[PDB]
Amino acid sequence: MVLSEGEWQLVLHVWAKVEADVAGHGQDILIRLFKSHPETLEKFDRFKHLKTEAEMKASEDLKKHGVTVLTALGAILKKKGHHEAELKPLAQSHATKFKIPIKYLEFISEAIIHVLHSRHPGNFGADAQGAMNKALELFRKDIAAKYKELGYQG
Ligand code: HEM
Repeated sequence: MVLSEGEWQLVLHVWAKVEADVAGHGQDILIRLFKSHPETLEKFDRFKHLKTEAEMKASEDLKKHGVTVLTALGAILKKKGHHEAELKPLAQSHATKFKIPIKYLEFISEAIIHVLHSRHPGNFGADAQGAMNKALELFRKDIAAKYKELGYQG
């Protein structure tokens, strides 16, 4: 797939808002993922112990890891499709070290869209959401192909 420049503009416009509070969005997104799809929490030895939203919210390590996630994702989006180098080490660790199936990348993509829709309704209308979904679908497709080359494709 190929996004038009118009579609990237919509993606990066909303993302500029997200970057005003990377830690806060990171927390919201991972908490949404873990509440909506509790099975994903089991992939994180680091956080597996967290029982409630309240404990997740209070967790400093979890907040630090959401910054890491969104920083990495933000660097990929700003490449506007030219992300091969950024994707290689991410694919390798998530395929070989953590074993994260593509279905779980779908789940976090849904969590991202949910939080952006909640926090940025004015900059995340139907067209902006379609553009962000396309950018994330592009991301998942490219990571799936790399997974395959690496021997995983999960
Ligand atoms: C937008 C999707 C994602 C991005 C951009 C992302 C980014 C990252 C980054 C940058 C790291 C640290 C460096 C590395 O090991 O490569 C990381 C660690 C990790 N990721 Fe992801 N990730 C994503 C989705 C997921 C999902 C969906 C899961 C689990 C269901 C996951 C599980 C993990 C685990 C287990 C770690 C290690 C945590 C620790 O430090 O103990 N990731 N990810």
